[PDB]
Amino acid sequence: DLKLPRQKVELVAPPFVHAHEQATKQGPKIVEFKLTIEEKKVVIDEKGTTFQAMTFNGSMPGPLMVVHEGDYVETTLVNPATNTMPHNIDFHSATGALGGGALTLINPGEQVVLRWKATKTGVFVYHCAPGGPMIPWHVVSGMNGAVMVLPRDGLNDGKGHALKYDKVYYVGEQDMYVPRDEKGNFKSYDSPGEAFTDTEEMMKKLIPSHVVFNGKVGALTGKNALTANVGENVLIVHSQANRDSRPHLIGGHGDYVWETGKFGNAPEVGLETWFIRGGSAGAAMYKFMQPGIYAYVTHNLIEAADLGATAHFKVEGKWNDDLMTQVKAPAEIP
Amino acid sequence: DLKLPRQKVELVAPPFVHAHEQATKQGPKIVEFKLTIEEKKVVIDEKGTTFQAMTFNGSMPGPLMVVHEGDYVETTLVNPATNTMPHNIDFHSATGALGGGALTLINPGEQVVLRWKATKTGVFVYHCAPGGPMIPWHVVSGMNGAVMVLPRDGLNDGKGHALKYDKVYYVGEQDMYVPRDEKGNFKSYDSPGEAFTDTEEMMKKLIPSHVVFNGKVGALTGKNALTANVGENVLIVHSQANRDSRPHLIGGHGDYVWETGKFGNAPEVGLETWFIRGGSAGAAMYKFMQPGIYAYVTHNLIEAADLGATAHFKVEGKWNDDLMTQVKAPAEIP
Amino acid sequence: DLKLPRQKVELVAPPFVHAHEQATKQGPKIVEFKLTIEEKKVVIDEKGTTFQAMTFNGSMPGPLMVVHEGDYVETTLVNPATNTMPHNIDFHSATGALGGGALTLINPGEQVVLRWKATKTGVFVYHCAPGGPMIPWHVVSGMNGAVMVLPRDGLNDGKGHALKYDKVYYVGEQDMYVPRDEKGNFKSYDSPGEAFTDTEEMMKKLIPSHVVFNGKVGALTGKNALTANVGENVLIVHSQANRDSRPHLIGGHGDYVWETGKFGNAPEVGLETWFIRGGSAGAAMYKFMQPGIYAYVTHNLIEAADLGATAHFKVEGKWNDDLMTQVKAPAEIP
Ligand SMILES: OC[C@H]1O[C@@](CO)(O[C@H]2O[C@H](CO)[C@@H](O)[C@H](O)[C@H]2O)[C@@H](O)[C@@H]1O
Ligand SMILES: OC[C@H]1O[C@@](CO)(O[C@H]2O[C@H](CO)[C@@H](O)[C@H](O)[C@H]2O)[C@@H](O)[C@@H]1O
Ligand SMILES: OC[C@H]1O[C@@](CO)(O[C@H]2O[C@H](CO)[C@@H](O)[C@H](O)[C@H]2O)[C@@H](O)[C@@H]1O
Ligand SMILES: O=N[O-]
Ligand SMILES: O=N[O-]
Ligand SMILES: O=N[O-]
Ligand SMILES: O=N[O-]
Ligand SMILES: O=N[O-]
Ligand SMILES: O=N[O-]
Ligand SMILES: [Cu+2]
Ligand SMILES: [Cu+2]
Ligand SMILES: [Cu+2]
Ligand SMILES: [Cu+2]
Ligand SMILES: [Cu+2]
Ligand SMILES: [Cu+2]
Repeated sequence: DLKLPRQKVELVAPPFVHAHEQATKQGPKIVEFKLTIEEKKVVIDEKGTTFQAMTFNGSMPGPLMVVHEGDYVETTLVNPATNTMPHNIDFHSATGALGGGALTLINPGEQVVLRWKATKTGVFVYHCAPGGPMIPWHVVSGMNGAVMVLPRDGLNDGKGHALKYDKVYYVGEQDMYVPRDEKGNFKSYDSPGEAFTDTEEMMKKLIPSHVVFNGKVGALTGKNALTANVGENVLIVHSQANRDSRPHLIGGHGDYVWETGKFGNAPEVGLETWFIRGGSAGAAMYKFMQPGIYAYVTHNLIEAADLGATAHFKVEGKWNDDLMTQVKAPAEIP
Repeated sequence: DLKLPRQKVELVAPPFVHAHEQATKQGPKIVEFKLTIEEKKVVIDEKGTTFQAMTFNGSMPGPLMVVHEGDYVETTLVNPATNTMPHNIDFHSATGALGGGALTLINPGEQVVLRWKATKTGVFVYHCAPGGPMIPWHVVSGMNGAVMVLPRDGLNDGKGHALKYDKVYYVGEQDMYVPRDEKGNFKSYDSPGEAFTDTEEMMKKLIPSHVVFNGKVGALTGKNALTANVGENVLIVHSQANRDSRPHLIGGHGDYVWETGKFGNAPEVGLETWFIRGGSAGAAMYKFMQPGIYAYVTHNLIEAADLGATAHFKVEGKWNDDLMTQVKAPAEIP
Repeated sequence: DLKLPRQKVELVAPPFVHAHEQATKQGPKIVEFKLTIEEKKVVIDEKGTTFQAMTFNGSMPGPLMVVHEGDYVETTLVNPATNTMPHNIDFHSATGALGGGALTLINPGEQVVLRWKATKTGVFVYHCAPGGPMIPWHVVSGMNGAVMVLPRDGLNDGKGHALKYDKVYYVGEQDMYVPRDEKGNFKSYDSPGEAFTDTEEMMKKLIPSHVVFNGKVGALTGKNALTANVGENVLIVHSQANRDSRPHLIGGHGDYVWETGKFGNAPEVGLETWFIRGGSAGAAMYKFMQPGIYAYVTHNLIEAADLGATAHFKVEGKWNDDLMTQVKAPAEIP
């Protein structure tokens, strides 16, 4: 029935985001995406702790999908025979059938094609949700990402002015539940199935062992720090499919923040810390004013420093002594 | 002194809400309600776990009371001699005397009559609050409900347009603390008093054993699923007297949401997930667009699927293939 | 370079706030503050539990600093040789160098002078952040306070009208992690260093032993209750540097609330309970309408009543029977 132009997208791994227009002169299209599920054992910390991950496209989070209001999003979800479990996909951006979950349950060896109309603007979670107790388990195993549905005129500040970002990053935060043995060491398992009983017992106690960005402690640091220049406006999309988070850019602010993540609402301005409700994505933009290192954290600092939830930005440019200066360096007290 | 017309309300058990007008041509009235406290042992899960509940009117949550701005709410609170503890009531909608708590402490065998003027619009928690450590204990035992104070002109979107609901449901969420024995089985107690010491020890550790809607796992499912038709605008009032929640309608949205619950503020639009602060009520309206089953959850999915916090909607009507369609059913990967 | 008038402030201990103007005809100044770090063992509850505290100026929270937009805040941070650890300061109000942390690390026996321009209005956290795992530890040991950056025209309601407070209080909420021995009694330690290993193990489990206002259970009660009169508009600044909170004034409301704490955004009106994201400050104003005792709590009532997080207001004035009245005192049920 639907006679619109088709456009394929090549997804890219987080924290990067596939190329897209903000404001566009294009009308509605069918935008085609493919997600291939991968179950795999991964390392999640600098001590070598392992984890039975379940992923869309091999990454935690799954990749960010970007479309415009009124596009139709046509996703081919593939569950190769090399996996062990059934999986599906639920888009919080979509209307009907449990977000798509009730139309996309696929066994290993199967694929399915779902299309949904992007009638709601904002950033939104997508996640697997097979049914029953499997729902939380697949999500906290890594099976979640986000989609961004932009207005065709791009973003605005609510107050008729345009808000154009120079770059966008997607920070997906993952609460992980890795059981410990009697010694107190993290356990390793041979399969997701074998991890399930211990993992569920821990999950129900509601305290994660690890809280990470991009799948691992330190993932968004060093060579893989986020980057900017003084003068650049950066959009940071943050998602958490299961548990609340409170993002904060140390040394910066949220100049324009949609903490509930939905562009039909004006952004708030000048925030220190914002709040991502578990089961949602939000977004914050900041124009960098100072060079140097920044940390981007959840501002439960225990989670940030001790459980994994810290990213870095490395920012180039000229220091602004008007905004901040060390008037007197450390010295002996007179 | 107060010479206004009196109107009695017949309260109904949640999730239903007693009949009321949205917009009204009535002026201020004294609206009369009766709440009768019931302490009782109840079953809270499908395994037969029991719980020493304390309730207003026999239900968890207590019933929703609905009035209009400027009405006077006159409540007869009754504590029959068949109960064991003193109780009172604190309305977050009311001004003075600890919400009414300091004027309503009644022993078993007593009743009291409190009147308060509804000067603040929104949905608000009411709860028992006897004093000291008894406050949390009575609340987490079930002694909480909500009141809705509507503008006399009904609801609006902040942007001069009316927002009329076709039906309203009240979802009260309850965090419950049921201790376990050494075996690991939930304990049963002969009285609230006997449950207190173990229950308080658990409460202070801040992790519930159960998180339920309408008093029990599965209460708002099956025969007791919530219902709608495509085209119907449904208001969902959600309260949590002690602990945060993050509501989400799986397969839908919050079209208009007052997450802080107060109608003097415009609603936010197009939300995926919203946030009910512990100690508050919020409200979300959605116009259903697709038939089928929806789940209404807190989007800590562990709480939703594993601890009890899932309701269903069953929606009748015609499927909309424009909004969503299964382009290709599950098939072998080529 | 910077040729502006200098003004010294004499800080005062919380919950009080140093004298300041709301609206002002002054232009930008360099406003000079001194903070002297004190490590000390303190008592945190009515049972005599002790705690290895680390503080700015001897208090938990650190004192509230108040300036106006466009002022330059010049802080002399002093770490006397009587302390054992290095410390620094990070202002969420400031731009660059990790909020100032990267320019203020001082060993015992040293001081440093940092200046930052107050370009963002609102209430903001400041805290120590030495590096790595020390960050959460210093914060949850007490090393956090707040700064308020007022518009030069004072506060407004977003809807061109001025919002002038008669008094302001600063409530700093502190999550504390005191380990227990095998008996189940709280442990005492001879130094912060000696407390670290046990304290960090507990911190990572994310459940505080105590949640207090102004450093101790009952600090803002009795002789030290907050006070007001009927007719007075009181601003309550609330901060939490590490963990969420949900403030509520029992028997009152938040008439005007900036829960994210930033004055470039209009306040919300008529709230029951608001939400302070961990890592932030917020503010609420209320005009008292009734005399008597109020409790100001976090509305996780377990935290409020059982873990320490309750303050009182004692309010003088005339009872308003229109707003609330006890129609019939407790009596036997007919
Ligand atoms: O930023 C959204 C916010 O801005 C307002 C204007 O106050 O509307 C702008 O954004 C809408 C959505 O992009 C546009 O359709 C509209 O034309 C534009 O003025 C608000 O209505 C909205 O909540
Ligand atoms: O929805 C509340 C929001 O709408 C505004 C208009 O932007 O006011 C409307 O609602 C008030 C409360 O019902 C009415 O009194 C008012 O007349 C109407 O315009 C806002 O002022 C308010 O925050
Ligand atoms: O309260 C802030 C809120 O109010 C608006 C008007 O709706 O702006 C007022 O506050 C600004 C900051 O103090 C002033 O500069 C402005 O002149 C005044 O109208 C909003 O723009 C703002 O979000
Ligand atoms: O899956 N390993 O690159
Ligand atoms: O601002 N840093 O936690
Ligand atoms: O209280 N039993 O219906
Ligand atoms: O959208 N469901 O968790
Ligand atoms: O530090 N004692 O007052
Ligand atoms: O309103 N008191 O919890
Ligand atoms: Cu899956
Ligand atoms: Cu979901
Ligand atoms: Cu009670
Ligand atoms: Cu309350
Ligand atoms: Cu320090
Ligand atoms: Cu910080």
